[PDB]
This record gives sequence, structure tokens and C-alpha cells, in this order.
Amino acid sequence: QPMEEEEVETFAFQAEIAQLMSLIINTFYSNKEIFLRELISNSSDALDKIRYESLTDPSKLDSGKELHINLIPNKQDRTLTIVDTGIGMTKADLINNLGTIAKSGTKAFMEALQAGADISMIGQFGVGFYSAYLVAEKVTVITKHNDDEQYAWESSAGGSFTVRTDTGEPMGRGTKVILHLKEDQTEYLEERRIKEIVKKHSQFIGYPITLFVEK
Ligand SMILES: [Mg+2]
Repeated sequence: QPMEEEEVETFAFQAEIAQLMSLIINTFYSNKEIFLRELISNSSDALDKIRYESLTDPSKLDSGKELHINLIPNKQDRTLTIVDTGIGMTKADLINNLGTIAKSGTKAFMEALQAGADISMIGQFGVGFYSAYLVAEKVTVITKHNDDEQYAWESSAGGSFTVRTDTGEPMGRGTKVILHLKEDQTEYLEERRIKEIVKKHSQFIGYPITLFVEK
């Protein structure tokens, strides 16, 4: 019962990343559904990583042999969670890859959108993760890499994100991306819609994907 103390670190998003996030949140786009494709691709890439590292060193699957993606809608807390057993991210990975370091493509993507590009283009510009903000007012990333502890990344945009040691449910190895869906984006909690968009845009993923439906 004694009071637990948890360390938090707050970080500023690189300037253009912040500008991109604002643009994603504040402009209307049709075709927002592609966000799911982006997150499954990231999971896919992370699963490739672990599969390859494990040929080199089999003891990298100690933290779990199965390589897969799970989708978990929750109509009670209005969240959609994408879980993989890929490589995971170290603390430095989260800080460096998800927000503090400039991406080569950001500027090109913002011009391309200002010119009328379909939001679907985001993948090609190396900034696909931020498509989460088409549908989510807040995103939490839980992650565990073999070389590090479990950490939580979180941002409601607005220019900052935080990183902290995670003291929730141990994950083993991989990444859990939790989308707190905006009020008007709850269609992404529907099993038909999720099935629909996986079939359309994510049908050549090289790992099994399971959808967990409550009831
Ligand atoms: Mg990506």
C-alpha cells in the first residue's frame, strides 16, 4: 500500500513534427481509415526485426516465440489497441523515433497535403505513425524491448509527449499502441469496419492478425 514514486520525462516534439501533428488534427481529411494500415505496417516491420535478430541469436525469443498482431476494440473506454510481439522499443528508441528527431520527409509531406494529396500518402514520407491522430485525441504506446524495461509513451499532441517506466501489465516483448478515439471516430470500434479495413489495406501482412471482440 505505501505510496509509489514514478519518474516522468516530458519532451517537446521536433518543430515540423509538431506542425504536422497540428495539420493532421485540425484539417478535415476523408480516407482516415488508412491509420490502421500504418500501425499494422509498423507492427509488421517490428516483427521482421525480431524474426531476423532471432536467426542470429535464438535467445531473443526467450521473451516469447509467437510473432503476431492483435486488434482489441473496447466500446466501453472508446479505445482501439494494436498489439504486436515484434522487437519493441528501448527508452532511447521511443524518444528518438517517436518525436524528438527531425524526419527527412515531414516538410515534403506538409507541402504535398497543402497541395491536396490524399492523407493516404503519409506512409511514403516516413511519418506514418502520426496518422493515429486522424482518429485518436490521445495515443499511448506501451513497449518492451529485450534490452530494456517496459516504458510508456503518451501524447495528446499540443507539442509535448511524456515517457515513463511502465508499472502496468508486463508485456513480454513488443508494442501496444492504444488509440483513445475521438467522439466522432467510434466506427473504428466496430468489428465489421475493422475487418473491412484490414481486408482493403493490410491483406499482405506476413504475420497472423487476430481481432478480439468483447461479448
Ligand atoms: Mg511506418
